[PDB]
Amino acid sequence: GTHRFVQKVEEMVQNHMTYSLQDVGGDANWQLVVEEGEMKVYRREVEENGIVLDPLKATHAVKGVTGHEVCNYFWNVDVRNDWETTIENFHVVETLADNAIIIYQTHKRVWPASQRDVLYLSVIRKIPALTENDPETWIVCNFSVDHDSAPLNNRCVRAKINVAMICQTLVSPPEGNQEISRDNILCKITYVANVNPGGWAPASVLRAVAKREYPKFLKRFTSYVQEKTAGKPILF
Ligand SMILES: CCCCCCCCCCCCC(=O)N[C@@H](CO)C[C@@H](O)c1ccccc1
Repeated sequence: GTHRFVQKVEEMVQNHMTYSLQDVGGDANWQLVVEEGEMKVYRREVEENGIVLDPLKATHAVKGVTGHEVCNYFWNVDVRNDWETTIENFHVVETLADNAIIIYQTHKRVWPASQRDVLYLSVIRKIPALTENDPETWIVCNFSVDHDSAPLNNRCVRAKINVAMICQTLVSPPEGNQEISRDNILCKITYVANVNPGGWAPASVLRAVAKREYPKFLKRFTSYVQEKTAGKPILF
């Protein structure tokens, strides 16, 4: 890349690829808090200074869409308001490359506390597969950065995030005279979110909100990708 965040991007993508994909099923520091269909949501309970930082990991498997498609929809700001429900306002502060932008946004008061905002680089990348036996990996990383055109606000508490949507497409081609269809593909999703609320809120409540809001998002977002791609040629 050309832009000034290229090194930080790679580090984030590499850290997600080595640590965020790690298996969490039989990890005793992780608790399965939500299950529904192919969807599972785990959390690790962590606090620093009485502030709840609980890392969150969700895994999902969505029939009929590719990882490329799910990442595309996740990243594309032009469709954000079609699925995202926790945001008051947002805008793009800077475009760094074709695949990388910085975004400022304010969240609805889902917490018993002052309104939060967040300012983050949002980048979409493909990680090539080592062999053709393996899926390519598409990832969108959303992580907090600073920018001059969005200094600390005086009304909102500035949250800090490290988030990734990581997707791999499994294909199961049919045996006969038929071409691959969407009935023959399945997107495996790992979604990780590490959010620093930027100040105190009662923990019991933050965990309630996380338990409620992440699975809601993943269902509506994934369903929306299924809707928008249905009947359309497959983008691997
Ligand atoms: C900082 C105040 C956020 C309040 C918590 C709301 C739970 C969010 C569930 C859905 C996240 C969808 C989600 O990942 N949204 C992205 C597009 O808006 C930005 C994002 O990567 C982010 C993740 C977590 C918190 C804030 C932004």
